[PDB]
Amino acid sequence: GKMFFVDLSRCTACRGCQIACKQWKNLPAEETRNTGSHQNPPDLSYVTLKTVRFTEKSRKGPGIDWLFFPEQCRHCVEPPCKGQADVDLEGAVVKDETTGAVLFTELTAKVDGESVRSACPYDIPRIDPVTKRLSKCDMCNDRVQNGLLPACVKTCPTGTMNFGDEQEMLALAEKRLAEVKKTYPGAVLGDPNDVRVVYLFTRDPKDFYEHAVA
Amino acid sequence: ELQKLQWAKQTTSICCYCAVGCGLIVHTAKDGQGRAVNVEGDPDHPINEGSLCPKGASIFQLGENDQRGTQPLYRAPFSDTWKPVTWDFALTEIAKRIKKTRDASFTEKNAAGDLVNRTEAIASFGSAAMDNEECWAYGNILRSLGLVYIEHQARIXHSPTVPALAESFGRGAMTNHWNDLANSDCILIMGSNAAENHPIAFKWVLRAKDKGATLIHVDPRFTRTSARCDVYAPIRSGADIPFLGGLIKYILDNKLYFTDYVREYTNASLIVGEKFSFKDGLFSGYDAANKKYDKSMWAFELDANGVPKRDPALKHPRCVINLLKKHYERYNLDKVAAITGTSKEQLQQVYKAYAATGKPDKAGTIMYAMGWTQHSVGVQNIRAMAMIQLLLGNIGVAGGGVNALRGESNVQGSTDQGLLAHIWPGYNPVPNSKAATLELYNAATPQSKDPMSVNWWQNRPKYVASYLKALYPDEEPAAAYDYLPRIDAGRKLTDYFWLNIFEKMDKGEFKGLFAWGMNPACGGANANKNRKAMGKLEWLVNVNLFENETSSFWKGPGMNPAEIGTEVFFLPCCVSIEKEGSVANSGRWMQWRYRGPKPYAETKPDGDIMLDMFKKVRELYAKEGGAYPAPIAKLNIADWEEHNEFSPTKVAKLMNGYFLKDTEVGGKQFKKGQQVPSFAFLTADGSTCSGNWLHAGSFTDAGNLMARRDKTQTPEQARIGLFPNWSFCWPVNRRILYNRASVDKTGKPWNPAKAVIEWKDGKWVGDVVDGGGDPGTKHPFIMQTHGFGALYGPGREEGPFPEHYEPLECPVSKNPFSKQLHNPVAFQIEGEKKAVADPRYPFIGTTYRVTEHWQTGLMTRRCAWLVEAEPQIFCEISKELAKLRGIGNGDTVKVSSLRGALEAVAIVTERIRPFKIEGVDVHMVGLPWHYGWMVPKNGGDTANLLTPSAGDPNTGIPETKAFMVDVRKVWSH
Ligand SMILES: Nc1nc2c(c(=O)[nH]1)N[C@H]1C(S)=C(S)[C@@H](COP(=O)(O)OP(=O)(O)OC[C@H]3O[C@@H](n4cnc5c(=O)[nH]c(N)nc54)[C@H](O)[C@@H]3O)O[C@H]1N2
Ligand SMILES: Nc1nc2c(c(=O)[nH]1)N[C@H]1C(S)=C(S)[C@@H](COP(=O)(O)OP(=O)(O)OC[C@H]3O[C@@H](n4cnc5c(=O)[nH]c(N)nc54)[C@H](O)[C@@H]3O)O[C@H]1N2
Ligand code: SF4
Ligand code: SF4
Ligand code: SF4
Ligand code: SF4
Ligand SMILES: [S]
Ligand SMILES: [W+6]
Repeated sequence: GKMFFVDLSRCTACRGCQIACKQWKNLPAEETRNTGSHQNPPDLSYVTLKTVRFTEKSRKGPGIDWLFFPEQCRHCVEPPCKGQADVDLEGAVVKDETTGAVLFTELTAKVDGESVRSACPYDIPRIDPVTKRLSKCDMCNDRVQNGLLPACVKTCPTGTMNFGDEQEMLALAEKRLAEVKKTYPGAVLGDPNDVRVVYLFTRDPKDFYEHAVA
Repeated sequence: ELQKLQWAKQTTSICCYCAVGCGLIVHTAKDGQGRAVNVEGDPDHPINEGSLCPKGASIFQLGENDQRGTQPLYRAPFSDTWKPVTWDFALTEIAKRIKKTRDASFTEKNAAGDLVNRTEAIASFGSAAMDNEECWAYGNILRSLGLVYIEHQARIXHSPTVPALAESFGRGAMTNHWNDLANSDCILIMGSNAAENHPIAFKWVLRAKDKGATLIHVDPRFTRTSARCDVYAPIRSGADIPFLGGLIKYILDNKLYFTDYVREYTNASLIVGEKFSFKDGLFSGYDAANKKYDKSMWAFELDANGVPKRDPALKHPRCVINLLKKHYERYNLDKVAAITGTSKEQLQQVYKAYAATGKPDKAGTIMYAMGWTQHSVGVQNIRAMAMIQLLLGNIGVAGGGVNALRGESNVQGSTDQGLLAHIWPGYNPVPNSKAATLELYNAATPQSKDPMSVNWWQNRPKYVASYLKALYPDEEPAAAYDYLPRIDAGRKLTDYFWLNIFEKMDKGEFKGLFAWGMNPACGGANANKNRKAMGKLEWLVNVNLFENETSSFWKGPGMNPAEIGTEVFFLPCCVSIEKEGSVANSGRWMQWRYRGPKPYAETKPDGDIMLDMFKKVRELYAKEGGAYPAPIAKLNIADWEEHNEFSPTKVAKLMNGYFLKDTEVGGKQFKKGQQVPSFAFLTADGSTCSGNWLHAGSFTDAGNLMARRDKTQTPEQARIGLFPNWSFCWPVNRRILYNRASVDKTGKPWNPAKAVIEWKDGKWVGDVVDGGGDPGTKHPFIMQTHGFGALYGPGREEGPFPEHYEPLECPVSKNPFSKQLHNPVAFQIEGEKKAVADPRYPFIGTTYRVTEHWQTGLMTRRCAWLVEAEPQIFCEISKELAKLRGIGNGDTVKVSSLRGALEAVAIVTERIRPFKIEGVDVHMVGLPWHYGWMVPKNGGDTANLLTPSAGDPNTGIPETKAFMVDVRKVWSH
């Protein structure tokens, strides 16, 4: 089915992807404050399916390694969120067999949410404490099925975001890895055989975020 | 199909934010009769290819915002509350105020008995946010009312760029365009944070890098731009001339300049007079008492025939190039490093990297903006880089040029339409009092007796005459020229500019102000002065999208509504996607956009507001008469109208211009009514009208060339991304300016792989040639009097060569280059204190932007998604400063200058580090200026509380990029 290749060597942390996701879905805004960082909202939530994490790491000589990470559901080929959810109720987490989208339904309200989240290696699912429904990135499956790019892929100015067939995007990922590896020797693809959102990290993925890789 | 977009009509627009000019697709409900349901990028637009930064991507939420103004509001003198009123009430009462105020302050003759026909007691601010047709129209309306105090964003933005690049190249505009960045071999970003401030531009910057380019960011801070660059060097704020002058020395000293290019295409050969000297920070001709230069001392030595003398061997001691080497020999890495804070190692690496584009088959571009412009030495910052591009043969070539990045979507276009005190549309100077007649006006225009020097400005009489025929087509140009208002020849131009307007306003000398699509209570430097000064107005007409700090200054912080007698009319306009028109991007690309939704509630397009407002003024002058009512009565507003609404189309056609009678021009036959095909076909005799001569070509008999959406290119056009058939750029679709410098004597490209033009079969192919004529037969800089790229630029107020001067508020008390600490002719106001190496304000202040917010934040502080990402004012400080002041990351701090004080949350980061300046650590405090007291709660107020009302002697731009502050921990709550 489909795959994203996310080239973090070209991210400007413009947060176009963050805004594009909310515009397409018409998601409400969280109430945020500055706690000493550009990062906001601080975390994924029921109404934030993608936020850009900002981490400052050191390098030799002038400046810093500024690591940007637009976090989203990885759309796992064999998703543990679905395994866990199916114990309580099937239909709460379904797979689109054409796109590869892992999709949450209203039926997540009737499963143990803390368990679905705890089942996720990348710690992605968020619960509405009011309604008990779970939310995450739905791969803009709606748009994809009508042949369009996800909102966040269409909006990206830089070539960080790429989307299409699994075969194309793995080939692009390996090509871009070899090229980027010259500028950045610690660069790696994130769990490329297990997910449909393959990130190119410019150094140790953990530096980007605790749950960047499984 | 998609549920969201299914019964909605698709239309195209262009982004209402930055000058990149990104393409938008807009979906409007009930196939056009309802509200916008979606806004995203246009996948077919050649610049953004469907990309949007978060400002563009949240336009939907701007358009469909419930905090938007619904209808006109009235604030009575000493009132603490708004009264909803009708458009009929608001616009009739404003006309009465306009008329009353004009009658009481209209000066026919000045002190000296010269004719001026001007209103002294009304000023207008704005706007680069309005369409090109509304900008042109607004300026003609204001001038028909006899206003001279006409300003907008441009004054406090790129005002230095215009005289800087015009002195250097003849034009003041961005020399290439956005797609051309992909052709560069070295992109120097400096005075610019383009990944944040021109995001879609980084698409082309990173494509340059994909194909071998080196990316260099030189900035006081490590930014989102720095992270995606190959080389990052720090530089202290207001220390850019040292850096650039160091690079000039390095280029010359190592013979890395392009010899042939420099010899033939620049003024390197020209001989400078014996009167020109420089001694310890002063050029020849300094009047110490008037704080003014006698530019006569800087003239070229002329041959008998009027032409400046040349030594092609570059041997004569008073050759421009030999005087250049002499000037910048003092800029050695040791002295530049001590004053910039930039290490010798790092200077050497940036210089080596950028200087290598000296080769003919290489192109280095500079991307610069507010980091260079917003200084007392703003203009000289830009000259210095303009000089570097000429030494390296980078002007005219693909992947080269001076990319002065324009800010607002139509600031280029609003400057084009002469919404500044000193210019009419088409950059014709506003006439001064000594210009008693149209002949004396045109007699100022310099002339050349060099056969190769095109000196295209010689055609001015045609443009000035066609413009006056655009306003007043039933009157002789000689007669119409007496209707338009004049400035005093005695006074400095800066007496008519932004900063002095607020000084005058604060002494009670203004009764009326149009804040039209601007927010000067947040955008104007020294906001406290501005907020007090607006209190001294009789009336204020604020036209904007939302209630704001300008509209409601009377209930702002430390304000008692009951003490303030200002009458305020708030008039709500439409957003960009609710109206049709054109906007001029940084590339001069004049792009046409379409109506999506109908105007929200009872909001009105700017054009419709100003036309209706003017119709009430004229109608009132017919009834009861008053001061000199001719220019009002006779102004051609018939051609601005169709179906009893403003017609952007008809105005665009008038701005292009057409024939008033059948005539014969340039060896061709034209029939009355036909559109003027180009500015070459305009006439001084009164047979052609044209609102703006740069627009001559934009709307022909062929049709609206601004609305062309054709990606078709020749193979040589496609190789450098020219997209000649996508919209239209001025002048006459020349996508890369000065492209005649991109070929040798015979017309062969310097860089054949990336050719702009080329002589092939008795024609230029590629880009429209900038200056007609066979190879070798003309000088390639056609807008220059002498036709050459100016290394020596004798028209500039502080001298013909950039020299280092410390900012008006600086951390040092001694300039290591001279005895002249400050710019010797700096624009200052009497008795405004400056903090210079003062222990009470020991820290460098600067102000700058983030990706998520636009300008003062009037617009984006209303967009919940942009507030979500950047909720409050922050203060960026180093780890070392935070240690010294006991400030932790996330702590509240107080930033203070001599002018004001504000609270912000501290961001402690290695992205800022001390500057080692003369063996002493100097700390910098950085603030965004996107915040104001009205929205959101806990957001904070403008950094412009801190910024000084002093700046560039040429243009009156304030020094918002380098001043002095303290920062202190706040212990409250
Ligand atoms: N996101 C966003 N984009 C915008 C705007 C906005 O408000 N937000 N506004 C638009 C407008 S109107 C304009 S004109 C442009 C402005 O575009 P920019 O020039 O990018 O704007 P700034 O971020 O104000 O300043 C640029 C950089 O100059 C650095 N700097 C400060 N002082 C100095 C100095 O003395 N020397 C040097 N070399 N650098 C210095 C600052 O640290 C900052 O990183 O952006 C346009 N686009
Ligand atoms: N300290 C500091 N001060 C600065 C700067 C800086 O870098 N530092 N930058 C300077 C620069 S480059 C600029 S350009 C100025 C900006 O100063 P201002 O122009 O006062 O800024 P805003 O008003 O925030 O932004 C433009 C306005 O256009 C309005 N607008 C949008 N669409 C329309 C429309 O269709 N019609 C009308 N009538 N209005 C519309 C918006 O509502 C908004 O109020 O600030 C300058 N001031
Ligand atoms: S839109 Fe692209 S460049 Fe911008 S933050 Fe998101 S991934 Fe990075
Ligand atoms: S990333 Fe987490 S929530 Fe997303 S598919 Fe994989 S296990 Fe499920
Ligand atoms: S794919 Fe769609 S839902 Fe997922 S992050 Fe992108 S825009 Fe949001
Ligand atoms: S703000 Fe500028 S870069 Fe962003 S979408 Fe608008 S025009 Fe493009
Ligand atoms: S601007
Ligand atoms: W600007």
